Amino acid sequence: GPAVIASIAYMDPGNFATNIEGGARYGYSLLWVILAANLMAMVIQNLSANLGIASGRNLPELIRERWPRPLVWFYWIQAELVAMATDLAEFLGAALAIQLLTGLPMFWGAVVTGVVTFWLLNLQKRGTRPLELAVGAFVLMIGVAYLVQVVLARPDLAAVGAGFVPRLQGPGSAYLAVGIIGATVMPHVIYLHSALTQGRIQTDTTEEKRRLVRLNRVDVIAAMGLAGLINMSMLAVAAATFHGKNVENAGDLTTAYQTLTPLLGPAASVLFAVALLASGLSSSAVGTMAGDVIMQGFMGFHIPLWLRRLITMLPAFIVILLGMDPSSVLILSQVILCFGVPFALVPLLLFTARRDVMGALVTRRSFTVIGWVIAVIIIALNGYLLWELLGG
Ligand SMILES: CCCCCCCC/C=C/CCCCCCCC(=O)OC[C@H](O)CO
Ligand SMILES: CCCCCCCC/C=C\CCCCCCCC(=O)OC[C@H](O)CO
Ligand SMILES: CCCCCCCC/C=C\CCCCCCCC(=O)OC[C@H](O)CO
Ligand SMILES: CCCCCCCC/C=C\CCCCCCCC(=O)OC[C@H](O)CO
Ligand SMILES: CCCCCCCC/C=C\CCCCCCCC(=O)OC[C@H](O)CO
Ligand SMILES: [Cl-]
Ligand code: NA
Repeated sequence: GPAVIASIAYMDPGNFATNIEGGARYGYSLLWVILAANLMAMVIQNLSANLGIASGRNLPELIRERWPRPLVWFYWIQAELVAMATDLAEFLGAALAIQLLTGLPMFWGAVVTGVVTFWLLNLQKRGTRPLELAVGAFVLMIGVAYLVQVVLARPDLAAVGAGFVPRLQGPGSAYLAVGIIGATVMPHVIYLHSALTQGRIQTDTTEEKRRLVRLNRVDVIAAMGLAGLINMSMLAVAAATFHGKNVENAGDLTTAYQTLTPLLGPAASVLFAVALLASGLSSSAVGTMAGDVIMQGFMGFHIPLWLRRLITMLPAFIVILLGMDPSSVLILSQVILCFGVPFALVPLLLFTARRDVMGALVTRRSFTVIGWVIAVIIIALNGYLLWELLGG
């Protein structure tokens, strides 16, 4: 199931942190970012899936086989830094949820998260299917809980409507908008989606290829449509809960359960932390898997899976020992992810426009143009953020 295993990446602790902080701090004014980032991810992941189906190779493999050696090395290094920033929010997200449930310190929440992840990687595919369905049950129901709560919260509809008009509000709004974009336009999934779809054809025919393109387009847009509604609901619920009210630590993930207290009652604290834990544990295991596939595609070899798991844990323990706020680091990691998006888009936009790669499945010129517009917008947002964080 290519869409379902990677689907948890669109509901990782990074999405929780950016949705809650965005609503509590900036009200409904960033709803247009979630809508834009979700629409971009529809185009981008469609192209990524169409690359694996049409060519039979994933994006890192094609970069390795077609581009000069130093450019490939640069692309592996930046994708490796994307994998670490992706794992930091997910690993620390599960570690934070351990604290919300047991009260353990973050260091001990990370140790438990460390033991579970190490134990989770050794398991086979048949033993993880009950766990993958279980985490899907927790996260989906919490998502549906926000879809229902956004109605019951009675949000100010004048503010909700104005939030869909693209507007920024200070240098801090650009920082969180970039974090929202990276939390939905995830570069590691841009490389991963082309590998999930490679090797799903039956008789190598163009007719079988177009069919998998049609079927994937239906599944991606439907799943992205659901995740987008959940993300906007969670931000809108967080806005109706905390924005304007003078609540201490409003937007932090330790108090995010209060968004569902009128609906779930005293159970809201546990049901949010369990969903945050299942979100962080599964997406961290998926990312470690994806990080292995991406390295094998770029370099033709990999490091042992236990070594990759151990390396990506170090920035999580260091952040804990520095006393940094976990919700802050979750947001920052999503910001770093959004900076690796243009690097992923450039080969994706070039390869899906070539006939010697796609065959009869060359992307229509209009969507290639839409793809380059998306790349330019994200480059400019990353340039406006970098500029405002330096000076002026
Ligand atoms: C369904 C999930 C969609 C999520 C998309 C992003 C959030 C924007 C949606 C707002 C709908 C809220 C409707 C709640 C009712 C509107 C309030 C109203 O019209 O008056 C009711 C009155 O206050 C009672 O007495
Ligand atoms: C085809 C798949 C669906 C798209 C995938 C994402 C999932 C749903 C996203 C948004 C729902 C519609 C929200 C669009 C914004 C409606 C509010 C609006 O535009 O009117 C407000 C007015 O303009 C203020 O002045
Ligand atoms: C002035 C501020 C910027 C101005 C506005 C942004 C324009 C620059 C952004 C992208 C360039 C478009 C890249 C065009 C490269 C595609 C053409 C091409 O070479 O075809 C691809 C083929 O598939 C490969 O072999
Ligand atoms: C800036 C926000 C932009 C929002 C824009 C929303 C419209 C995108 C809707 C569906 C994705 C369409 C799929 C992307 C293009 C793939 C279809 C295609 O061209 O496929 C050709 C070939 O026949 C097969 O490989
Ligand atoms: C949701 C989209 C909002 C729409 C406004 C956003 C602006 C995006 C830029 C271009 C749109 C795509 C149109 C690209 C037209 C030039 C490329 C093209 O398609 O030329 C081939 C054509 O078939 C020869 O007849
Ligand atoms: Cl307001
Ligand atoms: Na926190």
